[PDB]
Amino acid sequence: PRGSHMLDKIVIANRGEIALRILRACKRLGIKTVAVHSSADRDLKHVLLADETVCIGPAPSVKSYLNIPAIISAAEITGAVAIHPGYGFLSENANFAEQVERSGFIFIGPKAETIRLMGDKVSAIAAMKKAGVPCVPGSDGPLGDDMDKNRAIAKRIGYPVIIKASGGGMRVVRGDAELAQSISMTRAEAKAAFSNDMVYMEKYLENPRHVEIQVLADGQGNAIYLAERDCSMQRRHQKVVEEAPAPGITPELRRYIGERCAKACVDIGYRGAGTFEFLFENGEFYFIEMNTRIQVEHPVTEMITGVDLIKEQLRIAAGQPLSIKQEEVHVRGHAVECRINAEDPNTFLPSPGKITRFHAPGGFGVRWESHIYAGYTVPPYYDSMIGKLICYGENRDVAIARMKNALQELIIDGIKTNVDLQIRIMNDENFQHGGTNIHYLEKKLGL
Repeated sequence: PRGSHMLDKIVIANRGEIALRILRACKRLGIKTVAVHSSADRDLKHVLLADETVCIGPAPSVKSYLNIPAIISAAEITGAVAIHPGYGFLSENANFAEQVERSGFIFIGPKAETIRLMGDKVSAIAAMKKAGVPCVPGSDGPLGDDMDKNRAIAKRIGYPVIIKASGGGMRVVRGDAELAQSISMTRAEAKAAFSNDMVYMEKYLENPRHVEIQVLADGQGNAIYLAERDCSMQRRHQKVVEEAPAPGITPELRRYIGERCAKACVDIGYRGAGTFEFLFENGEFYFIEMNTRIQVEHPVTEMITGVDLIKEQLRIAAGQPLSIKQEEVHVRGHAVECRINAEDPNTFLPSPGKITRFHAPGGFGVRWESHIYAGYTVPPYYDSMIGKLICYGENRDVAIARMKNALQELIIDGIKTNVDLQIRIMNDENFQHGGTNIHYLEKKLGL
């Protein structure tokens, strides 16, 4: 008897900690699960737990996890009625979403168009300006040689400003007195750089913070924002720590930025979960991008607000308008997340191999999200992330206090881990204070 709850069976088109995370949501709602794997992830936790499994190609992701037709066929042969992309991989690949629906399957996620829309870095900027989402003030197109208006623009943006090459990989100006020469000095550097003279300008965010807002939208006119997170602790581009709610955000400001994202979702016709990423400097938000999918650090939200986001995606993809409304969403306590990498906390590059001994942390407020275990062999291919350690507190202090101690309990031998590092971040006098910038980590370390 098919559908004693619509989406009977689901392909989890992903791997690692997210796959397992999703599986756990399905199993607990009585959805049969169908895990798609490769022969590197033959012995993954989520795979050993699934109701069915299917091998879809060799180790490399391009041949396995990026294999659109290999996934759809798996859906096809198991009587699956829906596919969960997770994050990264095809989650924001519009072509993939299309072929799944085209192939008669529900894609737990947004429409193929909205993925393109928010994937085109200009389309998204456009659509956000219209929706009224605050963005980086800019010249809105290249700079003339009319030094009257290049001054007119800078003044309208508020110094400092940054001159930027269009085919480049850039100069800060702290006032009128140095604008003409600088525009010029940037031209020179650009002329040589990629053969292009052309440059533009936009406001300079000197010490900004990465703040991001999690939304849900049913496609049917309803969208709620679920607080926000602070993700400023970053190594190269990689997010290292993620707290929520973001310290020193007055509810007046939270309510402000959230409501805007909500509207934007409605205006853009959003469907599913997704994240709005901003810079935040001097009490102002500047939109960087929206990740069209579920977010990695989604759990910190979970902890504070209660709500099951994975559980809520399923509910929308079934075609039900959001069970929740903002007036019900509530921030309670604090939550901090530390990413765990099969890495070396010095020469920062993956450290695959067998985990000879593993012990996970426990107790009140500690949550561990991981597909690893004693005996597990982290492969060389896929991403370096092996777990997420999320600690919950009644406040930021008690949370930070828990994590510091969860991290010691944690045991992973046989590979190097970023734990020694996570311990010295949680043990940072300033991180304790709160409010540190998107540069603070690289300054504490090398780079």
